[PDB]
Amino acid sequence: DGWVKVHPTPGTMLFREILHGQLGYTEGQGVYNVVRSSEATTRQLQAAIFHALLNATTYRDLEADWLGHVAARGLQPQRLVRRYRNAREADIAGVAERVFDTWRNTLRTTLLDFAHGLVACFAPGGPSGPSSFPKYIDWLTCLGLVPILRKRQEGGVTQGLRAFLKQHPLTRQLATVAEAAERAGPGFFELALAFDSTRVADYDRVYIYYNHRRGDWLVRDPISGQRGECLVLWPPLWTGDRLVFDSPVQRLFPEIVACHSLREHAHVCRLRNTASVKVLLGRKSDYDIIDVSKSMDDDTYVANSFQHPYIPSYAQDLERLSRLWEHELVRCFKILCHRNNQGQETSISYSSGAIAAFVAPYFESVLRAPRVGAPITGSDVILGEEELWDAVFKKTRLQTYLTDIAALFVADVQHA
Amino acid sequence: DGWVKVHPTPGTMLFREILHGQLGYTEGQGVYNVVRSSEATTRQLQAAIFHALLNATTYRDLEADWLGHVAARGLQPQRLVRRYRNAREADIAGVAERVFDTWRNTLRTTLLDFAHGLVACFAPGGPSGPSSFPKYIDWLTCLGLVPILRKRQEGGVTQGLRAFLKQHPLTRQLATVAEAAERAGPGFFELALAFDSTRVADYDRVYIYYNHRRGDWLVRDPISGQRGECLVLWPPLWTGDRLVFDSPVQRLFPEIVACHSLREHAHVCRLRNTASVKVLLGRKSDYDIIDVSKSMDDDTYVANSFQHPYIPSYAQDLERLSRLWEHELVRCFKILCHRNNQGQETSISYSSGAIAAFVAPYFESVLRAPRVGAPITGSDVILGEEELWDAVFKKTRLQTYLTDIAALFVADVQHA
Repeated sequence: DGWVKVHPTPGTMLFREILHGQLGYTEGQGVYNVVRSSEATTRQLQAAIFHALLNATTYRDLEADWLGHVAARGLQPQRLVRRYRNAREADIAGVAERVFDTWRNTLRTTLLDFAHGLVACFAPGGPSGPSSFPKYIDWLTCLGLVPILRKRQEGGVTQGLRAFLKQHPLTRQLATVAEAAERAGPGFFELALAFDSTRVADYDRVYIYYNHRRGDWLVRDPISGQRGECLVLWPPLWTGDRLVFDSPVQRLFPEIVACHSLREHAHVCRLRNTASVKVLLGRKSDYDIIDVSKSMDDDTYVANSFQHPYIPSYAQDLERLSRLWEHELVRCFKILCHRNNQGQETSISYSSGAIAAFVAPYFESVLRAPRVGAPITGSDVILGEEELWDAVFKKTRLQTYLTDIAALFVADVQHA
Repeated sequence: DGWVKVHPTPGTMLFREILHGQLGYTEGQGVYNVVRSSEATTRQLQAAIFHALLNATTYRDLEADWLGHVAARGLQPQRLVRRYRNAREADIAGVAERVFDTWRNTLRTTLLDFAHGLVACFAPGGPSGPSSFPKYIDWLTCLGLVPILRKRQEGGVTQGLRAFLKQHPLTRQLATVAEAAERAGPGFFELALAFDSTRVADYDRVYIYYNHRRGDWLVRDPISGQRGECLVLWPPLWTGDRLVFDSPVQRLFPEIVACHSLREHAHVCRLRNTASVKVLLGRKSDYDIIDVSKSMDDDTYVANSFQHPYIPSYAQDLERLSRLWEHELVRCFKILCHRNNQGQETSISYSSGAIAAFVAPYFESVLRAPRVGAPITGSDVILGEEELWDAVFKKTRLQTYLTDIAALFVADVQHA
């Protein structure tokens, strides 16, 4: 009644089998390994966790902890000045600055350790299990559709967060850390539930239906009988008894088929020229391969015969396909290629817009995550975890408070 | 009832035999030797041990040890100033700074020696024996599955740790070293147990079963009858009476087979042209190789004959295959190639993302290790043991305490 099959047709399995390399392989197709990398999503998760944890800092409690540390050390400005009994301002100012610097560095490394501990719970479950990123990317590359299945339930990520947070000694050790953790807690649990709930379907099991007259999708899972919802990013085109997607493989499909047919024909022609000598026969009027035209003759004669051993060549077509594959995959997914002074492709990573165009829709619709803050740039992908934490730490709120307290302490260390 | 053989099929053994150069060898395939190196895991172990050992340092106890050293030397500020009896601040400050510098240098040397001694117990057992890394890498390269066998037991690593730790003179000599070792001890034992328990199955023994309907794995060891736990990073595809993996060898498989067949056909054609002259015979109407076609002639005649000694060429295919192998292995495993001003491939090592994508899951799942701290950078793989220890020593907790003590001593050496 207007419905039609979409995904499980063989003309769609052919696309995936092409993607696995069942129709030849090229150097250009090897760029696709970078496109599937889960580095961008892990960097985004690390940045989001760091922002959420460091945003809950407060000046009052951190100053209280600093005053408690000063009281523990017994190095108040009154006692220090009454002990030193000298007017050398530079020396005592440097002493106070170093005393503050030690505490600042220890607090920074403690916060780094806690942040890495928090990050460690999410990262492994991203690329594998429920809500897998490379599966999302290959869904996009093959069809442009991403079927998604949802169930509201708890599991590994939530249990991991509950086990990690509820007995970590740093919360008891530092009031500021515990306050920030309890303030930013609910967001972490909501993000964990978002990670757990969704699950992108598998390419060999799911069923997808399309009804042109209204333009809605019905996607079902035949094993469990579970109804899902279909996400569309680059909508297809319906031309009667057909349906043409606009995925990169669909655009690249005819060229590689033609090249494959050319290579097969060249192989067939190659196997023909094994024998060096050939013989031709015919009726009389009244290492070797022998041709017999004796039977078909009747009142005729062999007027003339020719030989021309053609062999098609296919190297130029393979070079063209390699370059075409590379250019298509670079321009479609916004891949930024780093280069040397003259050496080519020293490293490959996502561009600044590629993550905004691909990673952000993942977090926003595929996972339905609560928030991820301001997106990172295309240069923070290259940075390591420690470099990223240092980058976010300097520009965020906490550094301003830390530089604020030091100035006042250096000031009043000698005025009083 | 739906179960299918997966690994012991011949089409899987062919992949490993291809990996061992049974279908020809190329210069590009030689990059795979770097991919199997156990350098990254040893660097990660060294970094983890250094972080664990240095993070347990306590300011109070090392200050007490320094005060004990000062008491032993009899070089307290009171005695030193009362002996020198001069107002030359620069000389006395330099003397005190050198006195502290000798102690800090010898403490650094002692800590380095102890850290190397602790590291020496783990490193040999990594690449070989239980929990071998190159076997894991070639498991990933062949199929993408990593069957793993587990059994909780005590073994050589734990006995080595027990023999090394319980009678080391450094613990009795220094209170700081003993306290840090006692505090960090349980983690070392847990890591040793993690190293002992796991064992990656051998490629020529294990059995792997896959049931598409439900999608779970049953992996068994036929010799001991021990059931294992299967891991998957790059899930395969099921296309009816098949199973298509997405390992690099699977993607590269058709091309190398075509090249091998071309080379074999070229050899066969080459062996044919060894005779310079050829003779063709036929019935009369009413160093040499001679062809007899007179038997099949019957009321016929030889109308025409041809010769064309074809010899296929295969050098271009070999060069293309070498380049394809190299590019595939570079892009799939995220290999960073160092280069000269113009010279190519001065040295080859893991990139910053390669260790996070491959070394980190090994520790997380294959070993089930407790913790490894912050991951290292791809630039730290190049560094040696002493360089890595010095790198982790400067930015860790102990340096702040050591610099704090020096400034306070330099100040109080003359104000009192």
